[PDB]
Amino acid sequence: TRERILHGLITLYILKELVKRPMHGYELQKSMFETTGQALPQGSIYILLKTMKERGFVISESSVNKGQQLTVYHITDAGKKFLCDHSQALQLARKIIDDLLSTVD
Amino acid sequence: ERILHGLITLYILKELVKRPMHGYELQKSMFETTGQALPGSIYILLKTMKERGFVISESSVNEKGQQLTVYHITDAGKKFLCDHSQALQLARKIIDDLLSTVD
Amino acid sequence: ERILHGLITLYILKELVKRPMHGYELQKSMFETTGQALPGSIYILLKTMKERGFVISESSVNEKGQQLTVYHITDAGKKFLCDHSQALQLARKIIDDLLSTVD
Amino acid sequence: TRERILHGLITLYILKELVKRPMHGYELQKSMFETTGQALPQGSIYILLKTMKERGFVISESSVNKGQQLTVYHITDAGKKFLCDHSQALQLARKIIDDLLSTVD
Ligand SMILES: [Cl-]
Ligand SMILES: [Cl-]
Ligand SMILES: [Cl-]
Ligand SMILES: [Cl-]
Repeated sequence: TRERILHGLITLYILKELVKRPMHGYELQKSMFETTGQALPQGSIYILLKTMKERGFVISESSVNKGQQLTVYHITDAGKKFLCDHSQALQLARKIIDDLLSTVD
Repeated sequence: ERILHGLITLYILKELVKRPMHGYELQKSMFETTGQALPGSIYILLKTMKERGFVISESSVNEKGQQLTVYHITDAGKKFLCDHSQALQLARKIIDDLLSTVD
Repeated sequence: ERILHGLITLYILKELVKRPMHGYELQKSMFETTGQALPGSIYILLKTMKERGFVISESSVNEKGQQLTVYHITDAGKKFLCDHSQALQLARKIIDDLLSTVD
Repeated sequence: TRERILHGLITLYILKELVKRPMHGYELQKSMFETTGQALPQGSIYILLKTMKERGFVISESSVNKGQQLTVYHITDAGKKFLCDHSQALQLARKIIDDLLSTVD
């Protein structure tokens, strides 16, 4: 998440998931894992979400249960626009990545 | 109450088929459905269910570094729920009778 | 099954409010209502109910000089049945949910 | 039941009860008891019912449970006629009984 291209892509993935329905962080973390076979480090999902909230892409809503915080994330209309805008050149991206991949262990 | 205990167990199982859930969520959805609000009762039932091999749980860290629990249905649990279809149908019949005729 | 056991107990109580009955009659009326036909199960439940102070029984000689048993509800039994009204309503809600959504 | 006037009256009572719904013997025995405060001797109800069946006033239907006989009695149309016929002078009967009663301990 600490690399720009990846940070961008993960943002998009989140956004796309949230279009489906609002989600907890743990759900986003799990789906991503299941989709790609790769797990984000503990707590890292929430840092990205924080950023997205700051950016205006997501709104959070928190409950408290033992006095623990249960937060669900919601995509904004702006977040939907960003997703839309930034998903237009994904085919080209994939082609480029493939090429690059042929050069990397 | 034995009747409600059984029914609530099944409701939880049905919820967990949908997707894994926190306790709090189960509690909330139930009240949505029931207008009914349960006394740590939920957690107690969940423990029993885990004892029975129907549910499993794992910890998940949250935004504040707090360890939250998420519950999952097992295959055993699924079958158990599935197995109770006819029992549910019968139960419905009895309740209808009761509600219509208790005098 | 805990759910059905409770429900059948209540059904019996409701029947006995109507008038005292033989076991066989309870068995028959249930199948009418349930299309459901119980395994000496009826007698077993009735014994428990008597243990609980909900039902009493007496012997009655028949046409052949055979001693038949007739079951009666007590006041305790009546209250017990009455007391379960809200539990029944809730149960109905849960069942409806289950039946509509189990997937 | 071993006295004519009483045997007649009890017959009528049975008939009247059966007009309500079919009944077991034990039910007839109980209702009578509750109504009058007086209990027929054991088994005696069934002897009277036998007679009524023979007379065409009642039809019986038996089940078996432990292999015991469970019988329900049903009034016939003839039984209903007899009831009707024989219940027309009951007021006069009551007046006479009252008078008689004034002479008996
Ligand atoms: Cl919005
Ligand atoms: Cl929780
Ligand atoms: Cl019986
Ligand atoms: Cl007839």
